[PDB]
Amino acid sequence: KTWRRWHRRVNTTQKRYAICSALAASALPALVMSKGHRIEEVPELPLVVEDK
Amino acid sequence: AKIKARDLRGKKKEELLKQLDDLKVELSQLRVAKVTGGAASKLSKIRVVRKSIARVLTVINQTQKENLRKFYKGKKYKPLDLRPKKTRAMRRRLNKHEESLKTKKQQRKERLYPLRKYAVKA
Amino acid sequence: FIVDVKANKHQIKQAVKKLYDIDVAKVNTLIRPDGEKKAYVRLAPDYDALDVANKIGII
Amino acid sequence: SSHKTFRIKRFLAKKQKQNRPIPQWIWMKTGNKIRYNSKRRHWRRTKLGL
Amino acid sequence: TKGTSSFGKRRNKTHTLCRRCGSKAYHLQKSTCGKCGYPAKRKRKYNWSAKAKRRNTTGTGRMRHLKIVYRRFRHGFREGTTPKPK
Amino acid sequence: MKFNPFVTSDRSKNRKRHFNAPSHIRRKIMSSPLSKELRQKYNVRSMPIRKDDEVQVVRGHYKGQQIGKVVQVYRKKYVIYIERVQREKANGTTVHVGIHPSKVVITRLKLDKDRKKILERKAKSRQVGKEKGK
Amino acid sequence: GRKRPVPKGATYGKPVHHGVNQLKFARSLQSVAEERAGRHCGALRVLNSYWVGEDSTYKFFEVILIDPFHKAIRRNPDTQWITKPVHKHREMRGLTSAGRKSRGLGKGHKFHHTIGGSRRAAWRRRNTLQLHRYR
RNA sequence: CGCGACCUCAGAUCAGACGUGGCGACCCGCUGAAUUUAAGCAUAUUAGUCAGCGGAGGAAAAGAAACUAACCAGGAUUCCCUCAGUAACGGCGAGUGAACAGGGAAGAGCCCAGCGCCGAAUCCCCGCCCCGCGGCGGGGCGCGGGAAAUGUGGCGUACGG
RNA sequence: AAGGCUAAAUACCGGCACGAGACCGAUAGUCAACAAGUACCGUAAGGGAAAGUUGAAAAGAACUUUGAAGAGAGAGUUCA
RNA sequence: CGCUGCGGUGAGCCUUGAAGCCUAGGGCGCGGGCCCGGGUGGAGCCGCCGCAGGUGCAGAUCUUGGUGGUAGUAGCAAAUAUUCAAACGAGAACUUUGAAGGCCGAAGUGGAGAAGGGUUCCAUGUGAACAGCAGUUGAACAUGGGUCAGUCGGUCCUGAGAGAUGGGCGAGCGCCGUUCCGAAGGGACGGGCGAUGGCCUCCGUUGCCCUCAGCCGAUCGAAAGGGAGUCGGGUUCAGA
RNA sequence: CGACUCUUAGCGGUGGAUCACUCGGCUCGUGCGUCGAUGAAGAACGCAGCUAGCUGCGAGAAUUAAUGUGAAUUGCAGGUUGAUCAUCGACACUUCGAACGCACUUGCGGCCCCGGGUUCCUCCCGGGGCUACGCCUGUCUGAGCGUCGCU
Repeated sequence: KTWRRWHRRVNTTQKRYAICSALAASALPALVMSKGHRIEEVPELPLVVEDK
Repeated sequence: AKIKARDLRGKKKEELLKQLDDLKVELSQLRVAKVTGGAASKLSKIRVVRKSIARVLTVINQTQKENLRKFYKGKKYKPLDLRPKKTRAMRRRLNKHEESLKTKKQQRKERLYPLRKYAVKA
Repeated sequence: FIVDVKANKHQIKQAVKKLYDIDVAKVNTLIRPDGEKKAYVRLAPDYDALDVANKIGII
Repeated sequence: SSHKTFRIKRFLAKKQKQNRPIPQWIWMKTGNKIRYNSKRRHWRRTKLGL
Repeated sequence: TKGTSSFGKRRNKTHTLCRRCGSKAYHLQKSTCGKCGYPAKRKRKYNWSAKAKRRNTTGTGRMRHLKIVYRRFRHGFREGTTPKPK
Repeated sequence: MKFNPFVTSDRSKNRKRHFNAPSHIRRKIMSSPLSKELRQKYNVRSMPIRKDDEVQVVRGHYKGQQIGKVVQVYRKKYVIYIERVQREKANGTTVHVGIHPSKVVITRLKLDKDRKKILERKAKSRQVGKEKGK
Repeated sequence: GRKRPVPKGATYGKPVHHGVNQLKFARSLQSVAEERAGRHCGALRVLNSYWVGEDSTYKFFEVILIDPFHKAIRRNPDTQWITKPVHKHREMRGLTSAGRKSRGLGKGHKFHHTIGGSRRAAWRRRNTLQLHRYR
């Protein structure tokens, strides 16, 4: 049927939790390598470039 | 001669008919050639004749119609052929004038209380 | 002739009389099983149908 | 029946002109899948209704 | 005798071609089409047969005058105009 | 990526519109690139192929440096017949092998009044892309 | 009243439905009048009706019709609402004054079973699962 | 008797119009079951549902309170969230079951009859003139015809006038 | 109260025209991917199928040979 | 363990051959299963971390499709009956001709029609399929042909009946009813007036007035009932 | 060794599973939201050089005109001052069908006007236009021991 429960709702604080855990893992080079990203020559992992 | 409709519209009426039956005649004897085992070349011509008869008939009908709706231009009643045929539902709607009719009372409101153009400050 | 299925013996008589400039004695019509109407047109004795067939092409 | 009406006779005329095989040259067309006429009615097997 | 022998006496049609729906369901003695109710002004249609509805509705035929309305609609039913000549 | 919401990207819809395109649309799909010597002469990339156009086959079994004019554009089969591109049948008669226009480079065009006005337009709007961008 | 049109009584159901005689029509006899006058003159538009007399077997009503294609009606802004196509056969849909009363609509606690458009509008909204996306 | 009004009522291939039939997903008005559940079954339930009949529209219907309330009060209709599986109904069994307040979407209000004033100040149609004339309309001129005093139009409707 | 009108928010398994999919992939998905409401069945109301795929391109096997022929043996086409 | 799809990931695999299928090949796992080799095939596929489910068949007198054993078997036995020679032909128990012997035996196995069938009629050609053996034949197949009316029927009439309008009923589609609650005749004669056309002669045409009227139930209902009037000879491959 | 029977494998048949394809569905969403007495929906019959179905079309019949497009269509033939496609606003649109002169056999009318037929003299033939029901406004002709008025 079409009225199967397709969508799900997650607590807003749990959504915000996951984004904090996602960003915080983007600063660990061992976790980004393990994701397969070829980043062995990036100067610094939390890569920041000027607003230009 | 490839009969083109650009070439027919300038001609007078009763000479178009003189050209119409001329093609009617040629179509008949072409149909006779179809049963008497005629050449393949003539058999392919009856399609040219058939579509040429449709052309001259089309010009005749068109020029006759526009002479009519030019004769019924300023008249009140006109034949049902010349009245605009568009979805019977909207042949029944009120005119472009009737639906614009406002009562003397309703007109008096617009003159007295027109909707103003304003703006509120922050 | 294979006439149109709507025509009468009267219309058929005056048609051949006008298309081929000939006189007709009588016309017998039947409706073929396939649908079209066949008309046997007997010419008046003063016209020979054998030559009339040559003017219109059938022979 | 030998006594027919013009409605019936004209109807039987149509069902008779439809009973022919397909012309040979049509399966020389490009996008042609037709192999033969699948609506051939035989007067003894299928009885045309009526 | 109610079987094979009695099928021999079948030589009288009750129905014939209705001249409104074309189906062979025009009952002769009752003078009424059992498929469209021909002498009745209104067409015979029932909701208890959805399948018999869709066999005969507005999209099954030619729509020789309705498929033109669908085309004239997408221009506002313009009339009396012609494209500018060459 | 495409962002126009009214342009489909469905595989089945694009193939249906391709295999059922009317004749005047078949003409556009059957376009061919021009040779390098013609590409900077008219400043035009590609062009729909006409009945009498000199042609080189670039891909397939008949590729080579031979020039051959088109003899017919079989739009129903999405294919063109080039004069010398033919094969031997069984009974000794030759038959034109069909080549797809995309696998063909135009070496000389069949100019006429209608053809020239196309080339200039494809060149006029091409310059707009270089005068608006630069 | 209205007796159930079934042959010889035979209401082959449960005893709650065996009634044949003391059944009453849901619409007034005046609303039946407006319908019969509107069905006969299909070209006209029923406006209202009123009581003009009765006896033991008949009620007489006078229905007020309007011909929506008369220029006196067509060109008058006060009455040209009746000319719109949405008012075709007001009496068949129960929109006249006499017809509205049988629908049981109005403001207040007495007319709860027609909140919404009508009695069917209320029933739908009350017997419809609103299965939201997220429940 | 005659003649003429008027009122009722007829006949026209009278002049000009309009209605019918289709579709029917959605909508409005009727009509309206029984399987089923109750571990049987008759009230209930299924259900104002299916079938049946009529009528529409691009939406329909509803709608500017003979309302809700009992507050320090709200303020047309429709829709959503909630009220609430609640008050209530019910072999008080099985089961059935709203509303107000509150938060939103949207938001728009109006017209007659009557009561009275104005010399019927009103409307339709024919003929002529002008303007446009595939939504036959506007203006003018007609001791041209008709409708209308058994009531047309303007003012004016409960917020008062 | 017992007369009337009124947009918007709302509904839409039909129609016209589009877009999409954690859907089905020819016994599935619509009954119907195909000359499908077709063939066919029934007096009728109605009931109602099966059926997609050569190859890149017909280049669809010239010619020889046995046979009345269907069919074979060679030869040939093709990456096959 | 296995199936299908989705988000990630394997600088994964693949026209130097993917999926699928076959296998007396080599092995792994208690097992579900899996991995190699070989063959076939010709264009896509898989591992791992998560996600999702129309996810695993031996059965349901299961559903659809296919194929066996039975089995070269039961069977091709109702209505007396065939034989010789020839021709055509690749080919004859069966076709055709001739002869012989028989049957139907005028309540026919004959000659014609109605209903029904709908091209089966006729000719030429073919022998794939079909005609439960065969076929040189056919009602099969493929090409073409063929049905002629004042007088024969239909058409007209009414029958048992059916069925509109008026009217009545009905929520309503509609129904009842057929002379019943009806202003139900659009005709005719003559006269009078006006008018026209053809030698406006005389007649025809028309309008108006006058005069007269029983009509009586619209309409449908018979290819056997009612119903004016065609017969003889000849002619075609098939129509008289 | 045989024949027959059984098992396994190769090959070949029968059969059409599997796999891979997909101009089809299914579901959700968006915009619009338009039939007909000016004859609809539906039905029938016709229409192509060779054409049965499907598709398209209506005796102007696989279409005419117009505009856009700019050299094909194609199974085989034939034949740029615009082929072919698309669009579609002009024109046309057979017979049934609400279906409309009456009937449903396509059967019988009636009226008016033209042309043969006359030489309007009645016919006959052909052609054209009309001839349905309900209802509205108006017109005309009427009816009534209905209510009156005047002679």
